[PDB]
Amino acid sequence: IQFTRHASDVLLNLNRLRSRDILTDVVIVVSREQFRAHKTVLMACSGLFYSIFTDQLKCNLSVINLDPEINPEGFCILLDFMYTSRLNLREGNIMAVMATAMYLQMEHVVDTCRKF
Amino acid sequence: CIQFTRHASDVLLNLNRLRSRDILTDVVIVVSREQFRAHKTVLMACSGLFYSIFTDQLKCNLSVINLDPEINPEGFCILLDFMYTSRLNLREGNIMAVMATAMYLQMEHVVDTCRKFIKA
Amino acid sequence: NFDTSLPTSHTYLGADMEEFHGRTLHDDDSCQVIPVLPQVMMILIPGQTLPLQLFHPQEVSMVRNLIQKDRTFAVLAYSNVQEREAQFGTTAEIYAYREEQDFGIEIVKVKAIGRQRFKVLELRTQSDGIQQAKVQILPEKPVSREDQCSYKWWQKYQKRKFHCDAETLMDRIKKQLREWDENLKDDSLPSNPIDFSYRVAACLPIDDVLRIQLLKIGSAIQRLRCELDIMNKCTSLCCKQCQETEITTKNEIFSLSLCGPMAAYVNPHGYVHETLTVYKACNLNLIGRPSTEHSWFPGYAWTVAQCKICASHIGWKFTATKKDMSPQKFWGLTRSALLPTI
Ligand SMILES: CN(c1ncc(Cl)c(Nc2ccc3c(c2)n(CCC(C)(C)O)c(=O)n3C)n1)C1CCN(c2ccc3c([C@H]4CCC(=O)NC4=O)nn(C)c3c2)CC1
Ligand SMILES: [Zn+2]
Repeated sequence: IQFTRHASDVLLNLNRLRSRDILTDVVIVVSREQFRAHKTVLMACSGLFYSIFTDQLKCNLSVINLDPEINPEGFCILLDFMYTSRLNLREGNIMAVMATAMYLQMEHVVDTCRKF
Repeated sequence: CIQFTRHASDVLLNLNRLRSRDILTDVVIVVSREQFRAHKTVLMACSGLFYSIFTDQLKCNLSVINLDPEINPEGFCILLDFMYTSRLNLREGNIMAVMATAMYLQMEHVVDTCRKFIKA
Repeated sequence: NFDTSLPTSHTYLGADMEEFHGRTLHDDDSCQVIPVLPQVMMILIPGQTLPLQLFHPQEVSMVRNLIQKDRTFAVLAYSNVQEREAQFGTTAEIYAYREEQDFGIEIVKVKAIGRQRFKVLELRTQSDGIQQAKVQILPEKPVSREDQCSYKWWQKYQKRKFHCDAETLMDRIKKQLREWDENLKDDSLPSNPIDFSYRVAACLPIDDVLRIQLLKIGSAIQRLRCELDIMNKCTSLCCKQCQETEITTKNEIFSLSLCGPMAAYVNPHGYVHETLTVYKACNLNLIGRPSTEHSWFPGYAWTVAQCKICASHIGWKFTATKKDMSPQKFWGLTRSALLPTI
């Protein structure tokens, strides 16, 4: 047996946890702005985060600072896409979103951006 | 806006991959004198019982959780696998035990599926 | 002790809701095209409040466009769900609105109120999944309630008026409604026969076939007669999935909000329940521990209650938390999951 909506609903429940800031064990600092979340979810969506949190020394870090010049709006939108599988691209940010996805090693998102 | 109908399954697959290697797992559940290690966040996303347990400021700090001893361990394992893989392994030889365990765990849609299959 | 106006506010949705002061009535016996929402499985009666929380893209877009243009939509009284065919419906009007963005999620909270009844000629589905229906609009005592003063006074009234009825039927219905609620105050029930009949029809805990049969009636006196009969024949409520189990009796129900014994509430997932409040339930089993988030009755903690010999979901517990509250224990039950018996 397989559940058509189990994955989407589990993702929504994780997003509910994030919005309520429950058991969130890490905070990412991009452009001097903070975004709190869980390490497991981040490493499940990004090669960069997978590398960082599979590193036995860096996985203990509850605070992580990325490249400071990564656009904050792009990182926020990509985090929301991680937590809802939905990406709302727009004319005025697609380049920044693509650059941030490249930095995060999210190949499918970068490739999708290449098309638009 | 656009949608990635496989991204959620990919995330679940990565989480199951981490579980299979016991990476960042932070809780162990004891069912029928048998231990199963997992992440609290996933458990509370799939079970109301674990949601209540880990939303309780006193009990969330617990790293070891013991359930009702008479709950089927095989059903618990199958339900954990369903949590981590969107796949439920029902058979005539366990369906009732799985439904009972799901009711104990307060997993609505799982018990709904059990009822749907039992009705047929 | 509990305030009886609080539940009607539906505070759990959100205290800040953009609100609109307005009303629009279509000329009777006119022909107009109205949009209807993708799935609304309830026979909405004029004057009855309806809360919704919508999620779908097309739903949010169409309701947004609605509130921009005309602020009303249609609710079809489906004779049966699977066939999707119906011949009457009710226009609902938006009177409270709010749009909520939650970390990429989008939802819309809304509260509406029924206005007019109508007959549907035919309905056509446009490309974007919205259904547009062509539709023709259907046309429409002593200050003290002391016993003896009402007795001789009503005899005198009957003698004088018919020396050669609306008030009498309304009075008897009000007597029954008061039997349900001692605290009931007359000024709350409208004096206009039409509004009173609609309010009573909404309060009645009856199945949908009777609901539509009562909605089709075009005269206030006929509605009052039919309601009188139904009220004075209803015996008790039974689990829909057992066909015979006493969950509640006629005398156990007690109004707890101005709307009446029964009202409409909404779930965190957008599904709508019609809840009926009673201070005594039987053959119900509790699962879990008390919770209070998104509670329908502020100050009370709900616990799911399942038909214990049926394993089907029926209602809730609602135990008060503070120990100065009069109803330290009552129950809510879902009308959709139980049927009248006789
Ligand atoms: C915030 N929050 C949350 N946040 C984060 C997480 Cl992680 C999380 N997890 C979770 C928990 C428990 C699950 C579960 C997932 N799943 C999904 C499992 C899977 C595999 C499909 O994902 C499943 O089945 N259970 C049991 N739940 C929940 C809070 C409670 N809340 C709720 C509140 C009120 C009512 C009412 C009535 C009652 C009477 C009244 O007066 N008011 C009402 O509205 N009815 N209902 C239905 C209510 C539901 C639901 C959301
Ligand atoms: Zn039953």
